[PDB]
Amino acid sequence: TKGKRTFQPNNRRRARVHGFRLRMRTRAGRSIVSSRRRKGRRTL
Amino acid sequence: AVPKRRKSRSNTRSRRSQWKAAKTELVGVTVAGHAHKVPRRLLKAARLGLIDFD
Amino acid sequence: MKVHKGDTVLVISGKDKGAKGKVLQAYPDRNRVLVEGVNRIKKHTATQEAPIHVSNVMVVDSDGKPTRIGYRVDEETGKRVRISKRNGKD
Amino acid sequence: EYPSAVAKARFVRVSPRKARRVIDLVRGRSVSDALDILRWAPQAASGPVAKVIASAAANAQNNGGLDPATLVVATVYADQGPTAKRIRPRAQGRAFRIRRRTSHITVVVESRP
RNA sequence: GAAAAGUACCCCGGGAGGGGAGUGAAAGAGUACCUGAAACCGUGUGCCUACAAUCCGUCAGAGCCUCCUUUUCCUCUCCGGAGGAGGGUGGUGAUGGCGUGCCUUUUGAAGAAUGAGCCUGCGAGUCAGGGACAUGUCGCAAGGUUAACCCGUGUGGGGUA
RNA sequence: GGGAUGAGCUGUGGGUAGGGGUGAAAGGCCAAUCAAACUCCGUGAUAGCUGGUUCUCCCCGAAAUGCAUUUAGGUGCAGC
RNA sequence: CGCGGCACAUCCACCUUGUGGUGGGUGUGGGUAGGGGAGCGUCCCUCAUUCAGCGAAGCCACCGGGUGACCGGUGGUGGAGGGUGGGGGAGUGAGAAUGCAGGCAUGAGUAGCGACAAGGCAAGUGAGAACCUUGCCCGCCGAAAGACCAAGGGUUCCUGG
Ligand SMILES: [Mg+2]
Ligand SMILES: [Mg+2]
Ligand SMILES: [Mg+2]
Ligand SMILES: [Mg+2]
Ligand SMILES: [Mg+2]
Ligand SMILES: [Mg+2]
Ligand SMILES: [Mg+2]
Ligand SMILES: [Mg+2]
Ligand SMILES: [Mg+2]
Ligand SMILES: [Mg+2]
Ligand SMILES: [Mg+2]
Ligand SMILES: [Mg+2]
Ligand SMILES: [Mg+2]
Ligand SMILES: [Mg+2]
Ligand SMILES: [Mg+2]
Ligand SMILES: [Mg+2]
Ligand SMILES: [Mg+2]
Ligand SMILES: [Mg+2]
Ligand SMILES: [Mg+2]
Ligand SMILES: [Mg+2]
Ligand SMILES: [Mg+2]
Ligand SMILES: [Mg+2]
Ligand SMILES: [Mg+2]
Ligand SMILES: [Mg+2]
Ligand SMILES: [Mg+2]
Ligand SMILES: [Mg+2]
Ligand SMILES: [Mg+2]
Ligand SMILES: [Mg+2]
Ligand SMILES: [Mg+2]
Ligand SMILES: [Mg+2]
Ligand SMILES: [Mg+2]
Ligand SMILES: [Mg+2]
Ligand SMILES: [Mg+2]
Ligand SMILES: [Mg+2]
Ligand SMILES: [Mg+2]
Ligand SMILES: [Mg+2]
Ligand SMILES: [Mg+2]
Ligand SMILES: [Mg+2]
Ligand SMILES: [Mg+2]
Ligand SMILES: [Mg+2]
Ligand SMILES: [Mg+2]
Ligand SMILES: [Mg+2]
Ligand SMILES: [Mg+2]
Ligand SMILES: [Mg+2]
Ligand SMILES: [Mg+2]
Ligand SMILES: [Mg+2]
Ligand SMILES: [Mg+2]
Ligand SMILES: [Mg+2]
Ligand SMILES: [Mg+2]
Repeated sequence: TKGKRTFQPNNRRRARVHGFRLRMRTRAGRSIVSSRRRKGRRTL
Repeated sequence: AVPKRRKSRSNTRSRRSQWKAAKTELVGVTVAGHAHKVPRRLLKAARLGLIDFD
Repeated sequence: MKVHKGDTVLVISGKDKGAKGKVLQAYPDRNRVLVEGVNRIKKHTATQEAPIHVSNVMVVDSDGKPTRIGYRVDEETGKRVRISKRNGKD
Repeated sequence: EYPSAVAKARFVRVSPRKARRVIDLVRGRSVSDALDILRWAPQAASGPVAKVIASAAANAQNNGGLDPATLVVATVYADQGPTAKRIRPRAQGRAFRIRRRTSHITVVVESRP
């Protein structure tokens, strides 16, 4: 682990962990998306 | 070792005035019927057309 | 506006106060009109008129003097006709 | 007193201290004597400083009708202009500031025997 | 800037930038633009400074420079102040004496204890309540005063619980 | 310099979550943070502690003692 | 002690004989924590009055004034709001918090300019060439410093500028 950094990008794992269809499965995630529409974020 | 105090206006100016360019001597050149001025170490090349006067 | 394209107008304030000219073009969303002969501009090439504010001209009533202008329902078409004050014509 | 001409050079991308090193050679000298001191000075600011003495000598001859053989650099100085700010990354996540300095250069040549 | 009338044309320059012209009431408003402070950075000029130990000031004090004025003289005399003598401002300060920064915190700090590179702007006893105690002051007075509420364009009039 | 056919190394996809995980066990590691992560809220947490608190003049002018104190660098009351 | 200015307490005289004023004695006037008294400057509102495109504010300089905070005059700059008096209300005064934001110094023309493959010349291009182009030479990698994918990146690719 010499030289290895924290962020290793992978676009399929950004979507399966943080994406829209995971947020919309639990009540905690619907309250996050409803609170980012309410603040006015362009990305949810 | 960092500086302990900022220098006063007198102490920074005395050092800074000794940063100055040494000018060079200029002698006279007539090539192609034109009076120019070159430094003396370039006098042979000025007489041979090797110096561009811009 | 109450000032139209074909109308002749009298300048009542400004540098060209007193000049009679006619409107060349009207700019309603700025309240400005172009009158021929007024505030000539020495523009550098590559003199014509500049627009003045509409509150500096008055419409001339075809009997000499300028006027504030009023309206009148013509009773036979149902559209208001722009009539003059101070002896009431057109 | 004497008939003169002014040329200014604004927003020259030369540091003002580096400009002042090369105008100390030519202060008070005549214009013919100053253009060839600045021709053979090895410093880079001697390029822009020479062109403003040259454009001051041109405005005296053209716009003033003055004799080119009688012109002298009467007044020269270098002010400063606006400074752009930059960032140089350093060790262990430090960031230092780099400054791009500019100069305003004024030349007043005057005609005198 | 009232209006873009945002600098035609000529010159120097590869450009950038400028100078002359021209516009405008004003470019001492030129798309880096209203007013344009201080720190900070130059150029010019007056005085001082290269045998002296300086919390950088203060009091004593010579000279030099500058600009105004008193007495005869250049008396061209209305002139001009022309030069000097006397006084007076303004600048500077050879030289002598005296002289241990500011804040905070301490028995006691110039302290080698703390905080402060500099300038500009901002940054700390306020407000509520028929509260409580004490007072200044005003109205009524053996009485004083209403609360919610009601009526009015309001700061006015009612309202005894 | 050690291991280098193994209790090996590695890729891809997956699983375990905060008094919880995971640990050939060092209180190691859990996004450069770990004797209880991060973020938002309670919230302007609280601090007998340290610091800061901004114009002027006039008149007067202390104390660092007693007693009590989970008290001794705090406070109440007396003294001034 | 002498001569002159100010302030406070007290006493003695009076003018509506303390709401006070004037005059004359004597006394007093270092001051931190802290207590009491009286004022200056900024801003907003109300009433009254007075300035201002024949130049308000703000700013800069010089000359003056007051016991202090501070004030006034005159001029320059500037372009639209101020001054005085009776009242009312304060986001009402900074030099310190390793305060916050912006601008700028000091260090200083100082350290550094990212591997130990290594560049040179001729010609060109252009205002400008150690670094760009072309040619030759020299050098370095060669289980990569060559050629391909994958993840990731996203127009960086090509042509003309
Ligand atoms: Mg009008
Ligand atoms: Mg890094
Ligand atoms: Mg031009
Ligand atoms: Mg011009
Ligand atoms: Mg004009
Ligand atoms: Mg103006
Ligand atoms: Mg500017
Ligand atoms: Mg400006
Ligand atoms: Mg000496
Ligand atoms: Mg000694
Ligand atoms: Mg001690
Ligand atoms: Mg003490
Ligand atoms: Mg200290
Ligand atoms: Mg010290
Ligand atoms: Mg320090
Ligand atoms: Mg071995
Ligand atoms: Mg090995
Ligand atoms: Mg082995
Ligand atoms: Mg655990
Ligand atoms: Mg242990
Ligand atoms: Mg970690
Ligand atoms: Mg815990
Ligand atoms: Mg709570
Ligand atoms: Mg607290
Ligand atoms: Mg006393
Ligand atoms: Mg105690
Ligand atoms: Mg007590
Ligand atoms: Mg005394
Ligand atoms: Mg006292
Ligand atoms: Mg006190
Ligand atoms: Mg004027
Ligand atoms: Mg104001
Ligand atoms: Mg003043
Ligand atoms: Mg004035
Ligand atoms: Mg003024
Ligand atoms: Mg005022
Ligand atoms: Mg008032
Ligand atoms: Mg008040
Ligand atoms: Mg305040
Ligand atoms: Mg300040
Ligand atoms: Mg500060
Ligand atoms: Mg800062
Ligand atoms: Mg050094
Ligand atoms: Mg070096
Ligand atoms: Mg390199
Ligand atoms: Mg070549
Ligand atoms: Mg080889
Ligand atoms: Mg390419
Ligand atoms: Mg391209």
